[PDB]
Amino acid sequence: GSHMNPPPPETSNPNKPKRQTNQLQYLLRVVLKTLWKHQFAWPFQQPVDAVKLNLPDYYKIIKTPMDMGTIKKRLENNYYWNAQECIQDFNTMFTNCYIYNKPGDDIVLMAEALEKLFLQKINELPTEE
Ligand SMILES: COCc1cc(Br)ccn1
Repeated sequence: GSHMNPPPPETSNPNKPKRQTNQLQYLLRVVLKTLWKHQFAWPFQQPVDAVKLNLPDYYKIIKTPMDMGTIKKRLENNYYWNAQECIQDFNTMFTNCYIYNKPGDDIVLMAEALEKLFLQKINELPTEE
């Protein structure tokens, strides 16, 4: 896209170790699946396009961007070594929203709804087998 947006987070790297775990399978089949189809998921299904949204300071403030499109690709392409890495990506996505936006802004209410679902699902993350 635009040269004024950064490249997205890495979703491919042969030098990085990778594994399938039952927890990562749950993150794809249960967690990502549940959040992706939520009424409020759409702003989080791709990187923030700061050019299109006229947010020229976005990537001045948000230096660790993350979105569910990136996470989806990381899960489908087995990028992760463990669940913690993926959980951290979800948390980064939520916290970016809370840092950039005003409390009670629509995008924050949307993020908070997804995070509440997220937490419910992560509380049932299975024991690693
Ligand atoms: C104006 O809101 C900035 C913003 C937009 C999106 Br899409 C996600 C997070 N933060």
